[PDB]
Amino acid sequence: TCRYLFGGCKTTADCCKHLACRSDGKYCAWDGTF
Repeated sequence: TCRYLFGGCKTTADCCKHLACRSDGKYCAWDGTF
């Protein structure tokens, strides 16, 4: 269970396997890909 880009998050572990909860607005956003 996770969220996607701009997903209201409080931590990086709160997003999916690609997003990154950035502290700049507590939002999950992925960066590039693997």
